[PDB]
Amino acid sequence: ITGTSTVGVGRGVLGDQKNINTTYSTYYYLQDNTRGDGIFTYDAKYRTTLPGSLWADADNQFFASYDAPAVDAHYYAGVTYDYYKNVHNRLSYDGNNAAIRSSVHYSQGYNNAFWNGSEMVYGDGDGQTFIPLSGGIDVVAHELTHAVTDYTAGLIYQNESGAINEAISDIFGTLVEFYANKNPDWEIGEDVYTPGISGDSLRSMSDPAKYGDPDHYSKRYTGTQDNGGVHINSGIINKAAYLISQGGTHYGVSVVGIGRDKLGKIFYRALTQYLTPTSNFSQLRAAAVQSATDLYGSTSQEVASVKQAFDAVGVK
Ligand SMILES: [Ca+2]
Ligand SMILES: [Ca+2]
Ligand SMILES: [Ca+2]
Ligand SMILES: [Ca+2]
Ligand SMILES: [Zn+2]
Repeated sequence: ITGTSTVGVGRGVLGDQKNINTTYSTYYYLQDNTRGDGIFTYDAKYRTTLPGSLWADADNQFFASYDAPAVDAHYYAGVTYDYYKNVHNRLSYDGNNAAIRSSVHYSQGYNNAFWNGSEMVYGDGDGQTFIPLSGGIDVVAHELTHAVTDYTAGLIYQNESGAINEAISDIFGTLVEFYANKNPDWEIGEDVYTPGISGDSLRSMSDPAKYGDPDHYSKRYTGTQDNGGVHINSGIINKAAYLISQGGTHYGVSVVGIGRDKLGKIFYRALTQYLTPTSNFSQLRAAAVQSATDLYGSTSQEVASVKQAFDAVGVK
């Protein structure tokens, strides 16, 4: 929309109050002109026709419960944009400020959120398994990171390359949650998953086996479901990333942690300079080792901890 930039106020999915960048032109729209070529949030109105209509509001205050998922999709897309810009100098997902579009209220009782090749899509959940999925900052950042991966490595969405794809999104989703300091942890989707149960999540990076995923290459899923286990075998890489950052002893192999900032830098370089569409876990190890070598030198602790962490999860 052509109009005047302004700032509105609203409440997110979890009842927190936040300010959001909006655009005024008769109505107030969820259009943030301050980032790149814009952040645009649409209402799918409980259907599956996308994108639906650009969110319009009459008084620039977004406190209705119907508004909450849009507040958070809009706001958290902005925080994710800021993370990539400020920490990795990457301007939007294509590296040239492409506009970021999201649609909320997609379908009815839809327990998922996804990047569809051109935009983010968020279900409202069924109220028991999930609450509106844009309330999870890691969920939002996980899905927008698929857009980054599509424009850089192009990891295909199946088997080991698909599991790397998934793990990269869980890694950057987590790092965005730490960057915003929004009650951070190494779990995925705990803020919106099962509202009646405390302390669980969809996946854990510090201990993937807590929810049934493998934490070692010998335990990998080798069947055909979930596109060859893209959301299951990502646990092996997630555990490795957790060890690189936090350190630990896993199956008797001790890893000295190098922190989240170095983890983000090493995986960001591997993703954008050495991974290809069909990379497997073994190639990811080489990419991460070379990336750390590039950045810190071949005899550094950082390279040592990358190799130790892949050793600990059985990936050579
Ligand atoms: Ca209003
Ligand atoms: Ca958290
Ligand atoms: Ca989390
Ligand atoms: Ca829960
Ligand atoms: Zn994903």
